[PDB]
Amino acid sequence: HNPYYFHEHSFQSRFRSEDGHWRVLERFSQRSDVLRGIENNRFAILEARPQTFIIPHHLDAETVLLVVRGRAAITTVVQETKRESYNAERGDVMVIPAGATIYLVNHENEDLQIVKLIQPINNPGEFKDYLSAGGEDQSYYTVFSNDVLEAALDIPRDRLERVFKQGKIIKGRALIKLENQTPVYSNQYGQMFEACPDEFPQLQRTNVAAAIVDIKQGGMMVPHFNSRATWAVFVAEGAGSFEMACPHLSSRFERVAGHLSPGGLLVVPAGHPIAVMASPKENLRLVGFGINAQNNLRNFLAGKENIMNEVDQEAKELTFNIKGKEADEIFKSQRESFFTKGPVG
Amino acid sequence: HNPYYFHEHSFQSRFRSEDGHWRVLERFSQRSDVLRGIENNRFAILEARPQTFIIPHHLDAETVLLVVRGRAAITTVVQETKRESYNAERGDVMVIPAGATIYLVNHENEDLQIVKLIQPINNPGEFKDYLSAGGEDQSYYTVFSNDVLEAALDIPRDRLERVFKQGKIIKGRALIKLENQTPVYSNQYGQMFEACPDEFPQLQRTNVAAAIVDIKQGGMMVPHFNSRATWAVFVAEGAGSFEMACPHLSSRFERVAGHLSPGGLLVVPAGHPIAVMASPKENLRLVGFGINAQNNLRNFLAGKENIMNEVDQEAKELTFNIKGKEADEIFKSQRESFFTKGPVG
Amino acid sequence: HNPYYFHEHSFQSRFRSEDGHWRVLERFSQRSDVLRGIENNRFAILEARPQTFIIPHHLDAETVLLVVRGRAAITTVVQETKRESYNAERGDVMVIPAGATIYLVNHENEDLQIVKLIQPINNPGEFKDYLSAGGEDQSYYTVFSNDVLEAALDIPRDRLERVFKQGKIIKGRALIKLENQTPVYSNQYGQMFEACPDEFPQLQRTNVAAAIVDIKQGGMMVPHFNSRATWAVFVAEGAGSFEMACPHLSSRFERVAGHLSPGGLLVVPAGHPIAVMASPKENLRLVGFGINAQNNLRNFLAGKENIMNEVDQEAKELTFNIKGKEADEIFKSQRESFFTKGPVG
Ligand SMILES: [Cu+2]
Ligand SMILES: [Cu+2]
Ligand SMILES: [Cu+2]
Repeated sequence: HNPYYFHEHSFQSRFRSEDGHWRVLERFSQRSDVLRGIENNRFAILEARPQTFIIPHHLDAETVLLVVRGRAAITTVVQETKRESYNAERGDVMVIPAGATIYLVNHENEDLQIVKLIQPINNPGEFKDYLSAGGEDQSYYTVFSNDVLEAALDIPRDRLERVFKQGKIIKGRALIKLENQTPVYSNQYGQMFEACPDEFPQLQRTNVAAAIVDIKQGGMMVPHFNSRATWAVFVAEGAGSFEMACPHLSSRFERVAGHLSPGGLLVVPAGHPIAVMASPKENLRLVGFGINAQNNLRNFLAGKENIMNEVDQEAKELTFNIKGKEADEIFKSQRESFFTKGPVG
Repeated sequence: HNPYYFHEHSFQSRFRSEDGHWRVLERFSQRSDVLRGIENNRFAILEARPQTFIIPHHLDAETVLLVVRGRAAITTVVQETKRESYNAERGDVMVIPAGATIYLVNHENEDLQIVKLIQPINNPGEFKDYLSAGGEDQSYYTVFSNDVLEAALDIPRDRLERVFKQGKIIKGRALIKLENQTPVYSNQYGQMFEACPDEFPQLQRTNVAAAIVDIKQGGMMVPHFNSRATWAVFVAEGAGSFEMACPHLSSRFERVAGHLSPGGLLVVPAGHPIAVMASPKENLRLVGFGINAQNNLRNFLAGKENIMNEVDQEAKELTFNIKGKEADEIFKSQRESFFTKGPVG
Repeated sequence: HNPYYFHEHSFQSRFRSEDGHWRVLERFSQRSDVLRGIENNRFAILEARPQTFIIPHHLDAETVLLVVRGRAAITTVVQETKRESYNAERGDVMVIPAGATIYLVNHENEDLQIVKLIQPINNPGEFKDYLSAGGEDQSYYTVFSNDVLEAALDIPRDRLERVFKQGKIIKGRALIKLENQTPVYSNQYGQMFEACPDEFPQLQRTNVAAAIVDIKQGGMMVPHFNSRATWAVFVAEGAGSFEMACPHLSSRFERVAGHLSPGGLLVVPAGHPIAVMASPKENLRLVGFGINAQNNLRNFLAGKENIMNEVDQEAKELTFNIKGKEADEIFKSQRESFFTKGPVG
């Protein structure tokens, strides 16, 4: 009865090794139908234990990187050929071209969490991992004929047999630091940082936008919706809950309700009205990428600055049960904007 | 034997209330196959009796508005938040973003017809209607928990129970006035007004172009076709008929023939040669939107200015049965261009 | 066991007449699945014997023309109406809009080969041919009512019965000359000419890029891959062979191997590592169009200038079995770049 929320476990696992876990959430078209326009997107995550390394690789796919926890040092290379390497702490955003080869090192004493947004460039809603070391079958040097390897590298074939044979995580104007930006919505009850294509050319490729939201203890992000963007948001830390009105689940809306437990992913389509509560005990951080966000507007149904306030009184009078001015009693009554103090029970 | 034409009745109805009728034509992939590249488009219409109001709402979808009959006053709002309201008479074009909330009033003593072109932003070829009042299930305030409503609006929950509870049509650089523009084709036998993306940034989003065609009594729009654009055209007023050559219905063309009765919709794919007759009795107005029109050329097979005239004689000589000059006897013989006097019988 | 390669015969034939052969390769979704993101593309070819003519026509589809063998004179017209005609020798590239009408003449004493890349504008991965002469069913004048023809052209209907009745190949800032451009990769062992969207606005439409590759006798194009572009490449002249590592054929790579015999087509998806050998006896020319190439990078796994060289030593040390410097022994050892001397046996 609730399609839009995926659990920790619903992640299709990729690796599961001591040094790290790299796993991708299944596409949006197994399970549901109502998610289609985002199907060429895949949400994935990465974990790498302290003192870890990740092999040089690439994807036939576009990646949007957002680091959740810890720290790592990133490197991207392409081809005349150029090198770019960066410092990644919590709340960093990177836009990694398809075919662009990248490695990384987690040199740090606690874990490293990284959330990727991957758009397959080849087969729609299907991507993969092109890798330098592993398997009898797993290297893009290792698998090739020794005659063509030996020819190509200009070195003796038995000597090749000792280097490129002898998975990905082992022991050890591109980036923009997201959390180091200016919150579009802050107040007291929570803060939201956002990087969008309209301000950031590097995003215009991947089509998407990147964000990080915090809602304080017992806070709330008021009912509202996204113009165009379809957001996929992951639960970084904490717990909470949400209500979203769904027409598909015949324009009658049924309420979609649920709790956000750590390591979950919620999908919030364009124009979907949503309100979010950050729970009695702890705070809640959501971290995640919107699909299709360009000139995407967020419109609020409550709070001081919202859409109602900007409508003529007559509209309000005919629409609801309220008067020419007495409308303002109702919609200016939330003294805060965006986030405010939420429900109980 | 004729896919491209839909009747009045083939419209999937939405409302059917005294004050108004809002209905959407089914997509193009029930029935046929040959219409695919336009499937993410949906043609819809709106009728609102005199002294009528339409609720604030939005769609997860892009809308291209063209008013057919009568008059109405339009309003759009989004979110810092801004208001835009406009005057709409016959032949007005508006481009309404997804998620952008809009209301309208028909204050006028005759009916109001409005034709919408809707592109689903969420689920391809599937859109919907996000609404403020109706149902036990039908409001995006009404359905939400009173605890989150009460929290969010900062007002007592029983007091909420008397306002947001107590369908859409009830009793009561965005727009450009299309009919007030300059006809690309006029002569005597008919006049055609067109607004295209290449001249109009607001269209570049929605990808489409907007047009209104009049063909006089017994007039004709000569055989021709659209470069790229796939046109969906509705029959505003009058009656008439058409011939269009279809290869799908194996490059052998079969003739597609039919009559345009009021309230119909014809689809004319890119490169589809078409000729149109405005009938013995009355005139014919077509009103409608082209899909995929950018730098879209219209090429004419007859009439003074047309494509043949600009080809070398040798081509014409080898191609048809005609001579080096005697080709010009054949293709300059229509003394008019575009529209001319049509057939009989 | 090898999807990516199509034979001469796998071409869906269109015409087969003495004066010419026009045939289109079937789409990429009969046979395989792994080719999807290119399905709206169709590769086609054209052959026209000496002293031949091709009718004025158009497609509901975008064409990218590359001439292989011989010579022909090209003409394009659209609509106010304009004419453009050009000289085409071996290695010429043209970008032909949908709906744009075109004819051609092979006036020359040997054959004429032309490779087209066609993107359906109407029905995805489905295009067609709009033609002036043939059939009882085959003309877009011939099929139309005489009443509407006679009306439209302003000439007597029996007189129409003697001109437009009395297939396509019969007896007889748009173009850029590709082979007359500057090779991006040359050395001795082979030369590669390329025209891309990023340098050529006319390509930005069709989305694609155009190329011609020569690999000398016993030459090789070293293992490498394309960032974004999915290349479809045809075998102009000669023979040869290739190895490409495929993950789909579960990130374990299996080697895809084969021989390129004349008149074949190979598909090389984005990020697919490939090495190519030009065979013991003759040389090898590949001719063809990349899909989705914008800012598409080609990255090399061997050869003096390649991606490894630009990575830090520590990466190389952890990755492979090699030392801080002794890495450079391995990857700078190919004294050439791009093409070099290949295997034997
Ligand atoms: Cu929904
Ligand atoms: Cu057709
Ligand atoms: Cu593959």
